[PDB]
Amino acid sequence: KLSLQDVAELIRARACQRVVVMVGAGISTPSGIPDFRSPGSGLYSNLQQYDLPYPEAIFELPFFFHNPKPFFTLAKELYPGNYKPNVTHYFLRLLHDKGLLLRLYTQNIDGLERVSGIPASKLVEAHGTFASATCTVCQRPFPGEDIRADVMADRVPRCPVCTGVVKPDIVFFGEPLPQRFLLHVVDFPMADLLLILGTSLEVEPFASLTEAVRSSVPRLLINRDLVGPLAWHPRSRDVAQLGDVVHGVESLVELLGWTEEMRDLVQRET
Ligand SMILES: NC(=O)c1ccc[n+]([C@@H]2O[C@H](COP(=O)([O-])OP(=O)(O)OC[C@H]3O[C@@H](n4cnc5c(N)ncnc54)[C@H](O)[C@@H]3O)[C@@H](O)[C@H]2O)c1
Ligand SMILES: NC(=O)[C@H]1CCCc2c1[nH]c1ccc(Cl)cc21
Ligand SMILES: [Cl-]
Ligand code: NA
Ligand SMILES: [Zn+2]
Repeated sequence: KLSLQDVAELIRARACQRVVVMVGAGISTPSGIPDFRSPGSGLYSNLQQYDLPYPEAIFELPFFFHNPKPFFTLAKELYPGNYKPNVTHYFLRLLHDKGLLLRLYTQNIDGLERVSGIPASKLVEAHGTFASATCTVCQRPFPGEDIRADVMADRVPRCPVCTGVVKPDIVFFGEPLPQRFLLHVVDFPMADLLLILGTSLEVEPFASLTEAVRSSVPRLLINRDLVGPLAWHPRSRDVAQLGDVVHGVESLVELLGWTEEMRDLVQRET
């Protein structure tokens, strides 16, 4: 059984030099963006105002074509620009500064990973981004910023060529995975450490990427709960730090001896 302390030692020793990271919506709850499924505050449990057939419909395409307003209203509330990265993001940014980060796979659309200053080449935005948009009819692409004013003004963005609804390049249920997701085949066999933070590991194939690392590779889960292959297909070098993601990240940072470097980092960036 490995401990959090053993992981920290591996990193300090550079026995782990190619960290791959998987994150989800739990890493952004501390920044004021709800996750999908936590009781009370989870997105799926507060969508009454939108009078949907069921909660998941607000991120499905066929509902979107029937009525795009509910999604765009929610998207106004979620639109990037003023939310800030938290310590979870800055710790990942610190892995990259210290040359330890192979790749950061994210399910979030909030953009906070980039905002924390991790360069785009190290990121795989597995569920897309607000940075670009696409006409849902004629497939003409647009910079995402060209729909921001419409969104902020409660209007449905329309294509100036064809008048079709223009949608940010967020991956809706059952839409195609983006092309950068295809990097998983190259990254996962090279990982020598896997960190998973703030995700329920419910969606496939994303969740399965946890099994795609070599079985000798330690998998460290920082999350409220024990989830996915860490719960159902455990391996002998798995470590779980359960509880608040920020407290978990801080504990790790302390064992690593990075407390003052983080403080200094979070100061400069903020
Ligand atoms: N393209 C897609 O697959 C698509 C499209 C639309 C929606 N979704 C949604 O994506 C979801 C999967 O996303 P996810 O894993 O990013 O989010 P989630 O909300 O399913 O999981 C969040 C995890 O973080 C934990 N958590 C939340 N805040 C935390 C905190 N402060 N500290 C510690 N733990 C915390 C929760 O317990 C949970 O395990 C699916 O359930 C689906 O509804 C996916
Ligand atoms: N923090 C996030 O970015 C999360 C939580 C806010 C809504 C959201 C997130 N991920 C998503 C993936 C796809 C779609 Cl359609 C929406 C989301
Ligand atoms: Cl599983
Ligand atoms: Na799986
Ligand atoms: Zn068009």
